[PDB]
Amino acid sequence: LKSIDLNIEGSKVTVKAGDIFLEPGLKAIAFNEYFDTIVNDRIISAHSLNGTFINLHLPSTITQLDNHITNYPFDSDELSSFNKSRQEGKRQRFKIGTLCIYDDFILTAFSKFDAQNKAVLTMPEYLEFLINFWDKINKVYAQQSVSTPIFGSGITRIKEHKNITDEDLLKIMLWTFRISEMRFKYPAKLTIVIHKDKINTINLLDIKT
Amino acid sequence: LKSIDLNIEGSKVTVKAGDIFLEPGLKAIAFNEYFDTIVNDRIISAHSLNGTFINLHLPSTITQLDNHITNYPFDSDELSSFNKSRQEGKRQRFKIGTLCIYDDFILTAFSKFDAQNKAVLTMPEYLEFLINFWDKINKVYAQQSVSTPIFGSGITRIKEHKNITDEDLLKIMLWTFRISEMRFKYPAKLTIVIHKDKINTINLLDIKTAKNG
Ligand SMILES: Nc1ncnc2c1ncn2[C@@H]1O[C@H](COP(=O)(O)OP(=O)(O)OC[C@H]2O[C@@H](n3ccnc3)[C@H](O)[C@@H]2O)[C@@H](O)[C@H]1O
Ligand SMILES: Nc1ncnc2c1ncn2[C@@H]1O[C@H](COP(=O)(O)OP(=O)(O)OC[C@H]2O[C@@H](n3ccnc3)[C@H](O)[C@@H]2O)[C@@H](O)[C@H]1O
Repeated sequence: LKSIDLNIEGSKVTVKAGDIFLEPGLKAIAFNEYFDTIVNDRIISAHSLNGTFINLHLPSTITQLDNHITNYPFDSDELSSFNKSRQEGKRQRFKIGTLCIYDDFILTAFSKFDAQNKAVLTMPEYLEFLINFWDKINKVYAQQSVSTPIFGSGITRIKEHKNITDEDLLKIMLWTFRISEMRFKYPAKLTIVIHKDKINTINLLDIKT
Repeated sequence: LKSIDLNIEGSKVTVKAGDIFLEPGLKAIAFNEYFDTIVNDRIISAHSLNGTFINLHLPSTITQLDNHITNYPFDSDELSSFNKSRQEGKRQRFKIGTLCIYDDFILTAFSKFDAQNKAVLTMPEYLEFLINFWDKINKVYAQQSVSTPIFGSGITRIKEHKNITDEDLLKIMLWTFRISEMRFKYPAKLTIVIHKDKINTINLLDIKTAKNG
């Protein structure tokens, strides 16, 4: 599958097949509303990018990742509620779309956590995430390369849209980025990375044309 | 071009120039989070459709509209907070997208109210309104005609997007309607009405492309 370059209001967006961990430069990884780091059968799934990052791709150790999040200078505006009775995992919730920068990784609070489904969003929350994320990346990383996977196409359950396709999520990513970037003179330089294992599942012809 | 029919995932959506008040059938009108009805220089503007509705197009009187809202069977999950201290206007807030049906009008809680800016939304709240509104309309008014104006293209200030174009809001309406309707076997039959005075600011051929998402 050949990379495609889209002209979106003067700005180039690239959609390519590959492996997010091989991208040079900033790489976005979806964490949850707690920035959880425990990978097991109850909290973060090793089948997710959040889990694969922790298991196989950290800058150093889990301890150092935990300390980085604990000591990170979050704005007070980014703190949401505190979940005092949570029996396992972290307790501070963060507002959807919040970033935590760690070397060449943009960690972001993407899904909300639920015991049974682990990763849930409503469709309005999915759109809120995207606008908040794109607005932050276009402010802080103007004119810089940022690579992202297709948000929401893993284990996340988007309420009432359980079988939304990867292609439809990619289209939502593209028009929400267009909305965000239209108010910035110099947006981020976005690349969306489709996992090579899923390339023939995604019909890119709608996107390309 | 004054009118186009779009095939959005198997369902016809019409976009046309016209006057919402002449539509036969259900007509959506954007009210605010309180369903306010006072039209003056402080609360609802007569320049808005909310105001033109109240001033010129009610089923009967303002008193009967107020009673209708007061006695309406809202569900518990549609209530937001109560603004005990508000000095003018209604005090019960409703969740964005809440509907109040009144004869052939779908009144909906669209913008949030600010003393100074009067009508405000963030862009996430605008998208949440649209998804919530289309989901409600597609559930309750499946296979029925529903006409809407271009939401947000009047006096509403969408934070950080003060000059977003009517065409871009129309495309957002179409993209979000497609997302909503893709989960319903029989969606509402949507018509979006562009005011005859603004049709030349919208290229309906550009608009056709949004049927693909
Ligand atoms: N190397 C690689 N290169 C490029 N693409 C890759 C890839 N490997 C996989 N893909 C694909 O990328 C897309 C996104 O995958 P993710 O797994 O990020 O799913 P997503 O639904 O966005 O988020 C999951 C949410 O669940 C939370 N959670 C809760 C419990 N455990 C996790 C998380 O904290 C998060 O919030 C999918 O298409 C994956 O195949
Ligand atoms: N006959 C007609 N046929 C068809 N199109 C017509 C039309 N006449 C006007 N148009 C156009 O329709 C679009 C939408 O117009 P609206 O005025 O509804 O603007 P909107 O920004 O969506 O909402 C305003 C929000 O401010 C709140 N508010 C606060 C104080 N006063 C009001 C309200 O409660 C609401 O929440 C614009 O393009 C109008 O030209």
